[PDB]
Amino acid sequence: MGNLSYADLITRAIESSPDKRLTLSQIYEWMVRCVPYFKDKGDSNSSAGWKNSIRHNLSLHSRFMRVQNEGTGKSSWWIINPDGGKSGKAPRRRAVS
DNA sequence: CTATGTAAACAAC
DNA sequence: GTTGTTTACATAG
Repeated sequence: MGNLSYADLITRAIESSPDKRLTLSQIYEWMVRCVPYFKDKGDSNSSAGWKNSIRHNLSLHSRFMRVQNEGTGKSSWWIINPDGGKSGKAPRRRAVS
């Protein structure tokens, strides 16, 4: 990573799409195909944990929310939320076990 | 303390 | 296995 974060990158892939929504697979594709850094799924396929990491960021903060299709199958798109308003602390971890 | 990055133990598939 | 969460620890600043 030259300058940016996983958090940001994801929010970025999801930013420039024909229509706003992406999917892990699709997100994963962005990563592997853009910015020399990731190489995993490209022509060949899969290196370790970044796979697991991206899932973390997405599910964790406040810019990403998930949307499925009510129907029989798997349309889970990752979109962005709350832009007009800003404020809202995110329980920044450690109370405890 | 805070944000980032990881590694991994898991509820549903 | 895949997707989604959520503990937990590691730093760097």
